[PDB]
Amino acid sequence: GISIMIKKPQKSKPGVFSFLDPLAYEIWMCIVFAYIGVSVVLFLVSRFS
Amino acid sequence: AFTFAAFCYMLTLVLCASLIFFVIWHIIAFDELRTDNIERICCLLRKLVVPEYSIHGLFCLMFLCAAEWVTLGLNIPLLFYHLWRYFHRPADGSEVMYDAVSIMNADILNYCQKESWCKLAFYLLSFFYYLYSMVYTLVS
Amino acid sequence: MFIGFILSNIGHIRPHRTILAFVSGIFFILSGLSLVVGLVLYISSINDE
Ligand SMILES: N#Cc1ccccc1-c1cc(-c2ccccn2)cn(-c2ccccc2)c1=O
Repeated sequence: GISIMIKKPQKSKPGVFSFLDPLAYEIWMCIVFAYIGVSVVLFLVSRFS
Repeated sequence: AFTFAAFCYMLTLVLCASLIFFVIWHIIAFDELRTDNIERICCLLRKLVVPEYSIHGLFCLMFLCAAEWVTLGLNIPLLFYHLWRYFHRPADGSEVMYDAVSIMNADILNYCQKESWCKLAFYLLSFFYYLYSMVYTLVS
Repeated sequence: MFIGFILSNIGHIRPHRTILAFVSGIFFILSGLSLVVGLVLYISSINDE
Protein backbone atom coordinates (compact mmCIF):
# COMPACT_ATOMS: atom_id res chain seq x y z
CA GLY A 1 0.00 0.00 0.00
CA ILE A 2 0.89 3.65 0.23
CA SER A 3 3.50 4.35 2.90
CA ILE A 4 5.59 7.24 4.20
CA MET A 5 9.31 7.71 3.54
CA ILE A 6 11.13 10.03 5.90
CA LYS A 7 14.84 10.66 6.40
CA LYS A 8 16.32 8.43 9.09
CA PRO A 9 16.66 10.46 12.33
CA GLN A 10 19.98 11.70 13.66
CA LYS A 11 21.77 13.15 16.68
CA SER A 12 19.57 16.31 16.52
CA LYS A 13 21.88 19.36 17.17
CA PRO A 14 21.37 21.21 20.47
CA GLY A 15 19.64 24.50 21.17
CA VAL A 16 20.64 27.30 23.54
CA PHE A 17 18.82 25.89 26.56
CA SER A 18 19.68 22.24 25.92
CA PHE A 19 21.51 22.15 29.26
CA LEU A 20 18.14 22.55 30.99
CA ASP A 21 16.86 19.30 29.43
CA PRO A 22 17.87 16.71 32.12
CA LEU A 23 15.02 18.15 34.20
CA ALA A 24 11.59 18.99 32.81
CA TYR A 25 10.57 22.63 32.48
CA GLU A 26 7.87 22.03 35.09
CA ILE A 27 10.66 21.13 37.54
CA TRP A 28 12.72 24.24 36.71
CA MET A 29 9.71 26.49 37.26
CA CYS A 30 9.09 24.81 40.61
CA ILE A 31 12.79 25.26 41.47
CA VAL A 32 12.73 29.00 40.74
CA PHE A 33 9.58 29.65 42.73
CA ALA A 34 10.73 27.48 45.63
CA TYR A 35 13.89 29.59 45.65
CA ILE A 36 11.93 32.79 46.25
CA GLY A 37 9.69 30.75 48.57
CA VAL A 38 12.48 29.71 50.95
CA SER A 39 14.00 33.19 50.71
CA VAL A 40 10.82 34.91 51.86
CA VAL A 41 10.37 32.35 54.63
CA LEU A 42 14.00 32.94 55.70
CA PHE A 43 13.20 36.65 55.77
CA LEU A 44 9.98 36.18 57.77
CA VAL A 45 11.70 33.87 60.24
CA SER A 46 14.76 36.03 60.80
CA ARG A 47 13.18 39.48 60.96
CA PHE A 48 10.22 38.68 63.21
CA SER A 49 11.28 36.43 66.11
CA ALA B 1 -1.38 14.63 40.75
CA PHE B 2 1.33 17.08 41.75
CA THR B 3 1.95 19.80 39.19
CA PHE B 4 3.41 23.28 38.94
CA ALA B 5 0.00 24.90 39.40
CA ALA B 6 -0.62 22.71 42.46
CA PHE B 7 2.72 23.88 43.85
CA CYS B 8 1.73 27.50 43.25
CA TYR B 9 -1.26 26.89 45.51
CA MET B 10 0.83 25.08 48.15
CA LEU B 11 3.32 27.95 48.20
CA THR B 12 0.59 30.52 48.84
CA LEU B 13 -0.98 28.79 51.82
CA VAL B 14 2.40 29.20 53.51
CA LEU B 15 2.68 32.89 52.73
CA CYS B 16 -0.97 33.82 53.34
CA ALA B 17 -0.43 32.49 56.85
CA SER B 18 2.10 35.31 57.11
CA LEU B 19 -0.36 37.75 55.57
CA ILE B 20 -2.95 37.08 58.26
CA PHE B 21 -0.26 37.50 60.92
CA PHE B 22 0.51 40.94 59.47
CA VAL B 23 -3.12 41.93 60.00
CA ILE B 24 -3.73 40.48 63.48
CA TRP B 25 -0.68 42.56 64.38
CA HIS B 26 -2.23 45.49 62.47
CA ILE B 27 -5.53 45.50 64.38
CA ILE B 28 -3.72 45.25 67.73
CA ALA B 29 -1.45 48.18 66.85
CA PHE B 30 -4.33 50.61 66.32
CA ASP B 31 -6.24 49.30 69.34
CA GLU B 32 -3.19 49.87 71.54
CA LEU B 33 -2.78 53.27 69.83
CA ARG B 34 -6.14 54.53 71.15
CA THR B 35 -5.40 53.34 74.70
CA ASP B 36 -2.10 55.19 75.21
CA ASN B 37 2.69 56.61 71.39
CA ILE B 38 2.81 58.21 67.93
CA GLU B 39 6.52 57.87 67.15
CA ARG B 40 6.71 54.18 68.06
CA ILE B 41 3.60 53.11 66.12
CA CYS B 42 4.98 55.24 63.33
CA CYS B 43 8.09 53.05 63.31
CA LEU B 44 6.58 49.66 64.19
CA LEU B 45 3.90 49.81 61.49
CA ARG B 46 6.16 51.32 58.79
CA LYS B 47 8.49 48.30 58.84
CA LEU B 48 5.62 45.82 58.42
CA VAL B 49 3.79 46.91 55.33
CA VAL B 50 6.24 46.58 52.39
CA PRO B 51 6.54 42.77 53.05
CA GLU B 52 2.74 42.59 52.81
CA TYR B 53 2.70 44.07 49.30
CA SER B 54 5.49 42.13 47.64
CA ILE B 55 4.36 38.78 49.08
CA HIS B 56 1.02 39.53 47.44
CA GLY B 57 3.00 40.94 44.52
CA LEU B 58 4.75 37.58 44.39
CA PHE B 59 1.32 35.92 44.10
CA CYS B 60 0.50 38.04 41.06
CA LEU B 61 3.62 36.95 39.18
CA MET B 62 3.26 33.38 40.46
CA PHE B 63 -0.28 32.73 39.23
CA LEU B 64 0.53 34.60 36.02
CA CYS B 65 3.25 32.05 35.30
CA ALA B 66 1.04 29.16 36.47
CA ALA B 67 -1.78 30.10 34.03
CA GLU B 68 -4.36 30.50 36.80
CA TRP B 69 -6.44 33.33 35.39
CA VAL B 70 -9.30 33.16 37.88
CA THR B 71 -6.80 33.16 40.75
CA LEU B 72 -4.78 35.99 39.21
CA GLY B 73 -8.05 37.84 38.63
CA LEU B 74 -9.13 37.51 42.26
CA ASN B 75 -5.79 38.99 43.38
CA ILE B 76 -6.38 41.94 41.03
CA PRO B 77 -8.80 43.89 43.38
CA LEU B 78 -6.27 43.73 46.21
CA LEU B 79 -3.40 44.52 43.81
CA PHE B 80 -4.77 47.73 42.30
CA TYR B 81 -5.78 48.84 45.79
CA HIS B 82 -2.12 48.38 46.72
CA LEU B 83 -0.81 50.45 43.79
CA TRP B 84 -2.92 53.42 44.88
CA ARG B 85 -1.59 53.50 48.46
CA TYR B 86 2.03 53.66 47.23
CA PHE B 87 2.05 55.54 43.92
CA HIS B 88 -0.54 58.28 44.52
CA ARG B 89 -1.65 58.24 48.16
CA PRO B 90 1.30 57.37 50.44
CA ALA B 91 0.87 60.93 51.90
CA ASP B 92 4.08 62.74 51.81
CA GLY B 93 5.98 60.71 54.44
CA SER B 94 9.44 60.01 52.97
CA GLU B 95 10.80 57.53 55.46
CA VAL B 96 9.08 54.60 53.87
CA MET B 97 5.53 56.04 53.91
CA TYR B 98 1.87 55.25 54.86
CA ASP B 99 1.26 54.58 58.61
CA ALA B 100 4.04 57.08 59.20
CA VAL B 101 4.15 60.74 60.38
CA SER B 102 0.40 61.16 59.64
CA ILE B 103 -1.43 59.86 62.75
CA MET B 104 -4.09 61.72 64.88
CA ASN B 105 -6.26 64.35 63.48
CA ALA B 106 -8.15 61.12 63.59
CA ASP B 107 -9.72 60.87 60.12
CA ILE B 108 -7.11 58.42 58.82
CA LEU B 109 -7.50 56.52 62.10
CA ASN B 110 -11.00 55.49 61.07
CA TYR B 111 -9.86 54.75 57.51
CA CYS B 112 -7.07 52.46 58.71
CA GLN B 113 -9.39 50.55 61.05
CA LYS B 114 -11.91 49.92 58.28
CA GLU B 115 -8.98 48.72 56.16
CA SER B 116 -7.57 46.54 58.93
CA TRP B 117 -10.71 44.42 59.14
CA CYS B 118 -11.03 44.47 55.35
CA LYS B 119 -7.54 42.99 55.01
CA LEU B 120 -8.31 40.16 57.45
CA ALA B 121 -11.61 39.34 55.75
CA PHE B 122 -9.91 39.07 52.36
CA TYR B 123 -6.96 37.06 53.68
CA LEU B 124 -9.12 34.56 55.57
CA LEU B 125 -11.15 34.06 52.41
CA SER B 126 -7.97 33.83 50.33
CA PHE B 127 -6.64 31.14 52.68
CA PHE B 128 -9.61 28.85 52.08
CA TYR B 129 -9.66 29.74 48.39
CA TYR B 130 -6.03 28.64 48.16
CA LEU B 131 -6.67 25.56 50.30
CA TYR B 132 -9.60 24.53 48.10
CA SER B 133 -7.80 24.88 44.77
CA MET B 134 -4.82 23.08 46.26
CA VAL B 135 -7.05 20.06 46.98
CA TYR B 136 -8.75 20.62 43.61
CA THR B 137 -5.56 20.50 41.52
CA LEU B 138 -4.10 17.61 43.53
CA VAL B 139 -7.08 15.24 43.30
CA SER B 140 -8.04 16.11 39.72
CA MET C 1 39.66 47.77 21.09
CA PHE C 2 40.05 50.73 18.75
CA ILE C 3 37.66 52.86 20.81
CA GLY C 4 39.43 51.89 24.02
CA PHE C 5 42.84 52.60 22.51
CA ILE C 6 42.13 56.11 21.20
CA LEU C 7 40.47 56.91 24.53
CA SER C 8 43.56 55.65 26.36
CA ASN C 9 45.86 57.99 24.43
CA ILE C 10 43.66 60.99 25.25
CA GLY C 11 44.06 59.86 28.85
CA HIS C 12 47.84 59.98 28.45
CA ILE C 13 48.04 63.45 26.86
CA ARG C 14 45.31 65.18 28.89
CA PRO C 15 45.33 63.67 32.41
CA HIS C 16 43.46 66.68 33.88
CA ARG C 17 40.31 64.63 33.35
CA THR C 18 41.02 61.15 34.70
CA ILE C 19 37.82 59.38 33.56
CA LEU C 20 39.35 58.78 30.12
CA ALA C 21 41.39 55.92 31.59
CA PHE C 22 38.55 54.10 33.34
CA VAL C 23 36.10 54.23 30.44
CA SER C 24 38.79 53.00 28.03
CA GLY C 25 39.22 50.11 30.43
CA ILE C 26 35.53 49.30 29.99
CA PHE C 27 35.86 49.12 26.20
CA PHE C 28 38.87 46.83 26.65
CA ILE C 29 36.68 44.48 28.71
CA LEU C 30 33.52 44.66 26.60
CA SER C 31 35.74 43.73 23.66
CA GLY C 32 37.02 40.52 25.24
CA LEU C 33 33.52 39.48 26.23
CA SER C 34 32.58 39.88 22.57
CA LEU C 35 35.42 37.57 21.55
CA VAL C 36 34.15 34.82 23.88
CA VAL C 37 30.57 34.99 22.57
CA GLY C 38 32.01 35.08 19.06
CA LEU C 39 34.37 32.17 19.62
CA VAL C 40 31.66 30.12 21.33
CA LEU C 41 29.37 30.88 18.37
CA TYR C 42 32.19 30.08 15.94
CA ILE C 43 33.11 26.73 17.51
CA SER C 44 29.51 25.68 18.17
CA SER C 45 28.60 26.39 14.54
CA ILE C 46 31.29 23.95 13.42
CA ASN C 47 30.22 21.19 15.82
CA ASP C 48 26.56 21.49 14.80
CA GLU C 49 27.35 20.92 11.11
N1 LIG D 1 24.59 16.38 25.69
C1 LIG D 1 24.43 17.13 26.53
C2 LIG D 1 24.20 18.00 27.65
C3 LIG D 1 25.31 18.53 28.29
C4 LIG D 1 25.14 19.36 29.38
C5 LIG D 1 23.89 19.65 29.84
C6 LIG D 1 22.77 19.12 29.21
C7 LIG D 1 22.90 18.29 28.10
C8 LIG D 1 21.69 17.72 27.43
C9 LIG D 1 20.82 16.89 28.12
C10 LIG D 1 19.69 16.36 27.51
C11 LIG D 1 18.81 15.45 28.27
C12 LIG D 1 17.50 15.18 27.91
C13 LIG D 1 16.75 14.31 28.66
C14 LIG D 1 17.32 13.71 29.75
C15 LIG D 1 18.62 14.01 30.05
N2 LIG D 1 19.38 14.85 29.33
C16 LIG D 1 19.44 16.62 26.21
N3 LIG D 1 20.30 17.45 25.50
C17 LIG D 1 20.03 17.74 24.11
C18 LIG D 1 20.86 17.22 23.13
C19 LIG D 1 20.58 17.50 21.80
C20 LIG D 1 19.50 18.27 21.46
C21 LIG D 1 18.68 18.77 22.43
C22 LIG D 1 18.93 18.51 23.77
C23 LIG D 1 21.43 18.00 26.10
O1 LIG D 1 22.12 18.72 25.39
